[PDB]
Amino acid sequence: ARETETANLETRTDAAIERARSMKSASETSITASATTQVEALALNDTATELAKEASRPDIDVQATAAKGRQLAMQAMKLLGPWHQEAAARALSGTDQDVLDYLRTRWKEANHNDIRQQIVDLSTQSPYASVRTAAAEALNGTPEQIEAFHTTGQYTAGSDDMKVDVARLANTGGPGVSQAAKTALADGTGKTLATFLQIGQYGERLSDEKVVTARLAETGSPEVQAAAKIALAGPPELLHEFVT
Amino acid sequence: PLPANVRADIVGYWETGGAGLKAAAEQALLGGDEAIRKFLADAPSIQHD
Amino acid sequence: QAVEDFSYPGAAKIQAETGAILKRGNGHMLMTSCDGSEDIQVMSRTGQKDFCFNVMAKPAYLTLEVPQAYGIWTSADPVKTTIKDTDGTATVINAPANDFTGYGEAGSTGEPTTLIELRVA
Amino acid sequence: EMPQAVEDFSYPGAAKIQAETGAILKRGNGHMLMTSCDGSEDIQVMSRTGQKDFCFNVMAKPAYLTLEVPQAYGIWTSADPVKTTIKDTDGTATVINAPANDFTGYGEAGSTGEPTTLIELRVA
Repeated sequence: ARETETANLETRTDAAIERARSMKSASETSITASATTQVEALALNDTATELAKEASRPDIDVQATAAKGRQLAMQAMKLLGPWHQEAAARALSGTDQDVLDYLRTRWKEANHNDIRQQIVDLSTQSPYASVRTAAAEALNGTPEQIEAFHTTGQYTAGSDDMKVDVARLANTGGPGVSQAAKTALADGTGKTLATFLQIGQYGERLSDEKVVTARLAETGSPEVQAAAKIALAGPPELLHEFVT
Repeated sequence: PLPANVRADIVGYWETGGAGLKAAAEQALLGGDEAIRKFLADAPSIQHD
Repeated sequence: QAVEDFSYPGAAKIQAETGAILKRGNGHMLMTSCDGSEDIQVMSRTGQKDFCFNVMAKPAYLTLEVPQAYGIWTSADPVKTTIKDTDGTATVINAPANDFTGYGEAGSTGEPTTLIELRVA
Repeated sequence: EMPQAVEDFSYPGAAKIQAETGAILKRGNGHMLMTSCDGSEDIQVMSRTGQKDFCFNVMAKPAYLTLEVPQAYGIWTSADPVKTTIKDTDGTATVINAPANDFTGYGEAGSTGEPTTLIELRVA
């Protein structure tokens, strides 16, 4: 009876490992594709900057610029958000002089509108009261103040709250999280603290979780065993759920 | 001659049409008046495809 | 009179400048800057955010007060810290050498506690 | 001036690997290669350092490669027994014999809890 139970457990587990194997690979593929798209979008903004300089350059050429500008607009409607999609469509539907104008000014306006967009988002979405309030104030100031908050002000405003959150993680998470939290805390830069709390700590818990699962996989009871091995074989989502 | 808003109508097709009409729309939108005339001439057949 | 009363020298100016206040100690702990000379470092959400102390000799202590404290850094020595809650109850936290620990706000209770006494082993 | 075309058994590209994955390699008999983990897994090593993990492929048996991987905690095997040498923080080395087609751990996630280092990976 005991041999039968063992044989049946091993058979089911092996099948689960192969399925878990497949899911992990599928997840990685989607992640890579997403990252690729973001890179192209960033590259597009750099291209736009160079085109904006040429068009307004006093000695302009002959529609040559508009041709490049139309290509820029076409890409904008695929890689960038609504602010650029609208500006791009309007430029593309017009004449060379409108593409002239698009490159010179509203490209920049579309970026500005997006930044103001997230200042608005911060005023209600941010976990930090100091950031929500300060964002609301920045929103009603000058264009320079709106962008300034996005670039540095939000990291300063929430600095006091972030330090507390990092300090908490330092004294409760596992070796990975604790190690990283202490580094971020010791530095003290608002951007450093934000990076850790926003994404850094998540990479660290996965590390801590794998160690816990790895142990159970070897020294735990039979069914626990099997479950732990499957969790290691599959996506991060399975690892997290298993440990919890 | 082309309609004053011919490019705007083509962008419309680009946004909502199928792969064929969309790709054809890009050529008209990126090129000049000749590219537009070619698109319009074929568009009735491209939508069918 | 040139008599030592064990009252922290310059405490009046510190209250005005850093926001921290100091009372009595055995004279072997000094408040200084945090710039490559760090020894015992205290972090709060009030005053000028943080400040460091230097140990001259052991044992040593200084009954300084720092409202809304949330954490401490230690180095080359264990540190015995007394904090107090908003209900007047005090507790003691023993911090290990060369490590970081938290208080109420960044501790297990989430309470906005006050630093009452900082003691050097 | 051109270098001599002599085989010194030093792992090719080891300098670039240290920069990219964080792992370092030295000498072996040339029948083990470092590769990607993408459906081609053979011997897999997991650690909490560098780029988290990486895979090796066996070209022929017997084979060995004296690679070094700090803070290792787990190994996967496939279609072969694996002999692994690890070392503690006190300089003492020990050998763990892992079964084929299974998963085992090291100190950190093993019986001792020690943050051991991978010293030698050997193919039966």
